[PDB]
Amino acid sequence: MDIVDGDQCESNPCLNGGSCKDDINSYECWCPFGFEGKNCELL
Ligand SMILES: *[C@@H]1O[C@H](CO)[C@@H](O)[C@H](O[C@H]2OC[C@@H](O)[C@H](O[C@H]3OC[C@@H](O)[C@H](O)[C@H]3O)[C@H]2O)[C@H]1O
Ligand SMILES: [Ca+2]
Ligand SMILES: [Ca+2]
Repeated sequence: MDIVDGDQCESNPCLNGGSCKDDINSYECWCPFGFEGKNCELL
């Protein structure tokens, strides 16, 4: 039996060609050129 934090990136929360890196109980988005915001939502 194990405890797993889970992959919070499996829902693809990073938008607009952004890249998702899983973290602990969270994720970070690496945004492409021309996009910003926590989910790369902002032009
Ligand atoms: C999968 O996709 C949905 C929308 O399509 C996201 O909202 C889900 O992320 C949510 O659920 C898991 C939480 O870990 C996540 O919030 C944490 O990670 C991002 C940080 O910006 C935030 O401060 C932190 O609480 C939440 O956004 C995603 O799993
Ligand atoms: Ca995780
Ligand atoms: Ca889009």
